[PDB]
Amino acid sequence: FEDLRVLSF
Amino acid sequence: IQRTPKIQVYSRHPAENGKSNFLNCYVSGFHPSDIEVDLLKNGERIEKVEHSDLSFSKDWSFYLLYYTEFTPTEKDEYACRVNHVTLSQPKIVKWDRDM
Amino acid sequence: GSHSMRYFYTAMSRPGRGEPRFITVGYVDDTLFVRFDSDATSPRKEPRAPWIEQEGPEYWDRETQISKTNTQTYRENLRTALRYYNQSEAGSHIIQRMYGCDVGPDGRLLRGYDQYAYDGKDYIALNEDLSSWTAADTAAQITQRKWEAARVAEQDRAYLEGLCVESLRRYLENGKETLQRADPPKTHVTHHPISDHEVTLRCWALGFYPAEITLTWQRDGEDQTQDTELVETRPAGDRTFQKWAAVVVPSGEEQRYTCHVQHEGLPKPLTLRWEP
Repeated sequence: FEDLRVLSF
Repeated sequence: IQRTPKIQVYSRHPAENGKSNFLNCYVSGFHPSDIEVDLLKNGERIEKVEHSDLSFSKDWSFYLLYYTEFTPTEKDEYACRVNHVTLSQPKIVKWDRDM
Repeated sequence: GSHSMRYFYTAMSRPGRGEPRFITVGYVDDTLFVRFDSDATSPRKEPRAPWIEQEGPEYWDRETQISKTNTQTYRENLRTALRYYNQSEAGSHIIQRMYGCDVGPDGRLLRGYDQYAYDGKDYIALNEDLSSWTAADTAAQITQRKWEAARVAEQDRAYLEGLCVESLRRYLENGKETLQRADPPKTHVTHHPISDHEVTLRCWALGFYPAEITLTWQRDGEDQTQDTELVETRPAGDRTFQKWAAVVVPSGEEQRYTCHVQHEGLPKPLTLRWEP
């Protein structure tokens, strides 16, 4: 299962 | 900074003349990811060669497996031809059943 | 034994040839189990191993959505990196990510990872403490300050200690007949003269899984590291791996050399010789 949290550089 | 591919050409099982097998060309340790790989039978390009899903190692370098079903013989010569931005001309590595 | 789960992202700009391509591959040890490719007609996470196929439609929807969102985020990341390195819009660039976790035989966390690269060089990485970052340079320090203000490390630590470990426990059980089966190497030693007074002894290991193996030559029991030719471990294409190690020895002295093989699939390490 991937981590669903995302924030760009 | 760019890394030139390592190349190995070999069979899935130890070669036996007349018995069906797979001819593999493993390209690894390269960067960037674009690469051109051909499998050759007596200097000619083998059609419909398949490849693995592009992946990369711990050091960020990429690797791919190119492969085709084949029946080795004493006389038929096999090789792999690789091109990449780090190479000024395509590199040909011959298949040696002992390597 | 011990196991890993890893996701690998590649985002590669291609000026003049459309928008940047985004690919994800997921592995358990040396087994690919999922893939996503933004260039597909219907971009979606696809199963690549039978034990993940059994996952319901809610799994595929969640996994596909994460990757579709990542395609857009990583196109933004590529524009940000171009700006932080003062680069022109003309060249092709690549961002890579590798994240996941290692677990021991008891299923507990050994360590987690969340690493990023730009053009094949380190950019930013979560430290082993799962609470601080190593930025490679002043460009990556900008992302570090942004991620510190947003408490990204704390979120990564929760994922790595929780869902990462739990999904690896689930996958290892559902795929136990393959993922937890170590196939030992089939071995043999070949002999090839190189001159009238020297010969090559090549020790082969074929058909093994996982890729991890140790192949060494000894002369009377002493390691021959600097005089051994090794090839990189290579995939056979049927899940298994191959490797060989070769030494050049005096003709008539072949029986002084032993090839030593260690692999998880073997009941005991092997000690082999050339069999004339």
